[PDB]
Amino acid sequence: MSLKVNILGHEFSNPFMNAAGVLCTTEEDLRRMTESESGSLIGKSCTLAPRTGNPEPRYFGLPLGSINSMGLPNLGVDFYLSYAAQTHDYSRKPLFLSMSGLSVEESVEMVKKLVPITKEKGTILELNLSAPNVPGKPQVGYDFDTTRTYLQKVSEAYGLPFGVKMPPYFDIAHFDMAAAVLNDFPLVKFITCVNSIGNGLVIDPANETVVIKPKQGFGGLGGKYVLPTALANVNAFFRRCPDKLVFGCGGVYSGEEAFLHILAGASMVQVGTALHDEGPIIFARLNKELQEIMTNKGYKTLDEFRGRVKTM
Amino acid sequence: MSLKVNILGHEFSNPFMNAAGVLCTTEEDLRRMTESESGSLIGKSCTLAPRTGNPEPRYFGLPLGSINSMGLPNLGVDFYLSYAAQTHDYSRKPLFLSMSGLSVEESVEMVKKLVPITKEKGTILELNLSAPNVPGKPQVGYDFDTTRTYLQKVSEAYGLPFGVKMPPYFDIAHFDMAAAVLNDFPLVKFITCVNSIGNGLVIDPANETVVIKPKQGFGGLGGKYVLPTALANVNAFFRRCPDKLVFGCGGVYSGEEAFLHILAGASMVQVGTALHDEGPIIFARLNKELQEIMTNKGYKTLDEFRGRVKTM
Ligand SMILES: Cc1cc2c(cc1C)N(C[C@H](O)[C@H](O)[C@H](O)COP(=O)(O)O)c1[nH]c(=O)[nH]c(=O)c1N2
Ligand SMILES: Cc1cc2c(cc1C)N(C[C@H](O)[C@H](O)[C@H](O)COP(=O)(O)O)c1[nH]c(=O)[nH]c(=O)c1N2
Ligand SMILES: O=S([O-])[O-]
Ligand SMILES: O=S([O-])[O-]
Repeated sequence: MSLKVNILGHEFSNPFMNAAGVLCTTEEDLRRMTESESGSLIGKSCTLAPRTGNPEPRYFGLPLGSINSMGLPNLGVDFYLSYAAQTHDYSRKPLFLSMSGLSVEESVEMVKKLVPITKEKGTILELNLSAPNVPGKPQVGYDFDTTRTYLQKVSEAYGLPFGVKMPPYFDIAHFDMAAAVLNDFPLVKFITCVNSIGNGLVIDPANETVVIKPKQGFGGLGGKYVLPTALANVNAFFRRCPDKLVFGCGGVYSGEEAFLHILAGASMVQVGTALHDEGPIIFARLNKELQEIMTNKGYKTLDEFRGRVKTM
Repeated sequence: MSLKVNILGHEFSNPFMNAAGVLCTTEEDLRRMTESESGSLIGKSCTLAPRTGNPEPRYFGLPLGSINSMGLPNLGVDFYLSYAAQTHDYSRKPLFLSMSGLSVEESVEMVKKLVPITKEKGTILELNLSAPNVPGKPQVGYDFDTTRTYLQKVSEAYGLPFGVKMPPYFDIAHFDMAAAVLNDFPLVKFITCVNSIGNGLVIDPANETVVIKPKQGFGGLGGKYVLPTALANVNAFFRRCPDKLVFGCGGVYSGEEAFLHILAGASMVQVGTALHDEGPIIFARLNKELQEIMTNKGYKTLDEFRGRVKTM
């Protein structure tokens, strides 16, 4: 039996990795992800210059998941590039970097710097089009003209296969419009579905006060809240973008949710809130739990069921 | 303490009503809602002609809520108008009707018929701009140009105060754009936030099959999934549309969630999934639970705390 995944030129030991933003900001974070049983890892969504992010408190664990407004705290693109070029052990697993410049001009500068490192080391780009916690910056993925500009300019500047992290969509017309843009860019080889459900609000009834400080308490939702939305997006793009891969992100706490993502079409499965809760030991648990499910169903590889969700 | 709400010159006994679509399609449904302890009730979102709706199965209760793709099954506008004009006991409580024409033309034809009944009986209109389960019909509320057209034509045709049922937004810019449209229409006196989180997907791991038949398993989510989104939408429009009321809908299972909606800015509080689960006896429970919280906090009226959520 095998959890192996063959995509983007690499053999991943298993389909699991961190969600961008969780256990991937510092060198120590990235070391712990590399030493984990995860099939891969992705660096914190970075900007050209360092950021310290939003004021505290900016993260609140919930019974059904999490709410956060981190604000893209990151050590700056030069740090992650240096990690990718010099520090990361590629013999253990492949590396993704998430880039989340706050303008197309910023993104172009950043991805240009990555080109030589991709060529030398094989580092993979995930362009973030869904940063919901940066004050005054709308989510790029909800504006299809802006999205087109970003994809055009990054395609020109980077010129190598890359992927995108998308915000969740909730309307069939939006799935259609998003896919129409994505399908115009052959260098976009994977779509990660989904980023946090943006701009939720949690209030503590006892003190009648919001639970996070930034943006009047408005923050991105993760965890159990997002699983159905995540599965829908994965499946919608799996079907609409047949010449691209889809990665699943949202609501994964166990092998069961991982199984559902893969059934829906996911090549790789990203873990955010649950990883934040449990630490990198979760990857060992997820591998065991997914294998358990496969044993019970008589599957020997992921290829036996990936994208084979049945409809009525 | 007092649970009363006083709006459009009507006294409501308490802020609770059904969410459109739940316990409100047939005469019997509406009877049970009228005989309940609810402060009000709303008719099923109707169309000019009757509809039988989407194929089965089209509803599935979930641990954390519900997924559905009902497809606007309704007895047609004439049925609901006749109910409003002849059958409903207004001495018990005020009545809302939800109207959900599939085109602006259809919507206009329907609201023209309501005019004399509103004048005679006080029946209140909620115009539905978020029907996520009609195959081939995008949610109007996610197209601000289309939304503007609907509000213009309905404002002109109806010429009386009315409300709108909005889809959930997940981006600050969308809150801004939605409010900009709504604020151009003075006859829009209330905004109901929110309809289902559209186009989620639930898969059964045992048979690897989606749980509802329509639209390859894609359906609207309600229940515990939607509470943070609902509260965010309520509060965003509470602040952005001071000339209007906001009604809360989403994730209400208890007096505690009701309290949070009102704290966020809600005038009326609608109950969907929980009512579907428990039946109209829920309204007796909700009144008691809200009364308990207000007593504990020393709030004599809802007006003492409506929209008074604290930020950091
Ligand atoms: C603390 C923290 C920080 C971030 C995030 C989340 C959390 C919890 N998320 C969103 C994340 O990648 C993921 O899409 C969501 O959390 C949904 O997955 P889960 O349901 O949490 O597994 C996120 N996404 C991204 O693309 N770049 C980032 O820098 C961050 N930052
Ligand atoms: C079976 C069923 C049927 C419908 C709905 C829901 C459900 C469960 N909903 C959405 C509903 O009004 C409400 O906005 C959501 O269910 C969110 O509230 P809850 O979290 O379920 O309380 C709905 N909304 C609407 O405006 N008109 C309708 O006809 C329907 N139909
Ligand atoms: O870092 S996240 O908050 O965009
Ligand atoms: O009736 S609901 O499915 O729009």
